[PDB]
Amino acid sequence: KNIESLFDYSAGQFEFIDHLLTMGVGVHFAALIFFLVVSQFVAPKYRIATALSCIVMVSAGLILNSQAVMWTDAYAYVDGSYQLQDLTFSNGYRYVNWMATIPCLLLQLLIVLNLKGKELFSTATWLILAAWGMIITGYVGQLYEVDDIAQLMIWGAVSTAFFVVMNWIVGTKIFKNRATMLGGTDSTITKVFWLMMFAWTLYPIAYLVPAFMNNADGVVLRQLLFTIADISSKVIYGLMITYIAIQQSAAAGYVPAQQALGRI
Ligand SMILES: *C/C=C(C)/C=C/C=C(C)/C=C/C1=C(C)CCCC1(C)C
Ligand SMILES: CCCCCCCC/C=C\CCCCCCCC(=O)O
Ligand SMILES: [Cl-]
Ligand SMILES: [Cl-]
Repeated sequence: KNIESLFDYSAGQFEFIDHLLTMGVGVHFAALIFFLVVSQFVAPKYRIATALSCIVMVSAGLILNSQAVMWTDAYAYVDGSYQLQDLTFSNGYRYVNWMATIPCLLLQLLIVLNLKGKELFSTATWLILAAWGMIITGYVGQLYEVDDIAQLMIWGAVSTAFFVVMNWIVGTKIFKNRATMLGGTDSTITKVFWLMMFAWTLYPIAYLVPAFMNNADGVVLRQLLFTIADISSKVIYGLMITYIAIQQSAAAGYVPAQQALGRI
């Protein structure tokens, strides 16, 4: 049901996608160790924001690892090209993983925005419901990326509605709570918003690839887009969230944070 299954791949195409996914694994697990060691410099009220980046690194890292092994399982070099065998490859498992990872990305944002208690719980609940609506309708949509492009488009429009409303909640909370933020991170959090708008928008672009480039090179392009998007939305994002967490920790008087920033 996925366009990947439609084509044979050149050694070049096949190896590049393998390398993309493998590099993706390496980057996320390398970052995991960074987030782990810096977590001790985060104040208690923000420390979970950095823990969530650890959780996202392993979750994303595992899905990329799974995709890479699925990729090599599904194809074998036969008569001069990589051809589909008995096992299958699908991006559908990425969608399932987003059900977990996207709530984590959203929660660590709410934490460094200094949201608490009732507002935190209510905002998280609405954000996660919006995200799940987006992910589920998008998942259904890509089931038709071969059989019914029109259906892919309509489910994609519905998904985009959830996406836009989710982003509006995000932007509203960010620009409203920006003033509460310490250590100059009121400025930093603005860049985080735009990083999110940019990186997360790469995913619906990848989703539309079967509509504007239905060939083996389109398959490569989609994995390339996912790689840019994953690294930007999880790793670079997590680094900014953790920076913001440490800076606010220091400004709030957390001594290990102050000491850590002092060494650099
Ligand atoms: C780390 C993974 C992330 C941040 C994934 C984000 C995914 C999206 C923003 C997905 C968006 C979609 C649309 C807005 C329309 C097409 C269907 C989706 C689900 C790909
Ligand atoms: C934050 C950005 C992260 C970027 C991650 C991607 C790094 C590698 C990117 C690709 C370089 C272009 C490779 C050339 C493609 C050759 C075409 C092919 O062989 O199929
Ligand atoms: Cl604290
Ligand atoms: Cl993920």
